[PDB]
Amino acid sequence: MVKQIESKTAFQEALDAAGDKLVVVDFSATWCGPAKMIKPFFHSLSEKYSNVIFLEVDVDDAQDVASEAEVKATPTFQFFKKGQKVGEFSGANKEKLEATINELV
Amino acid sequence: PATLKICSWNVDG
Repeated sequence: MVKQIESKTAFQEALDAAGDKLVVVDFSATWCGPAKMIKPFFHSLSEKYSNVIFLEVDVDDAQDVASEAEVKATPTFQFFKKGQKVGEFSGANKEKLEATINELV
Repeated sequence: PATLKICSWNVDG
């Protein structure tokens, strides 16, 4: 399923809820059309890898989550596992998500 | 200098 985090507080709760499952976080800006437009692959993959938890984060409504990570550009995807960050990359490349997931699956 | 593939934070937001 997809989970929307509107605050860092929920971000920590979500990381704990995923447990040992892979966790991908999208920092795309909802106000930015080019970034939101890429949400279908990110969101669609949630049903492709239902064994992986996908989080969507708004740098504008969830700037507390993004400010903590010092995001310098969007869209940015971050990978977390067991509450541990194991990967990150930027660029509107949806296929790239598939490779990193397979790499950490 | 502005790439559509990336949104710049320079935006007032």
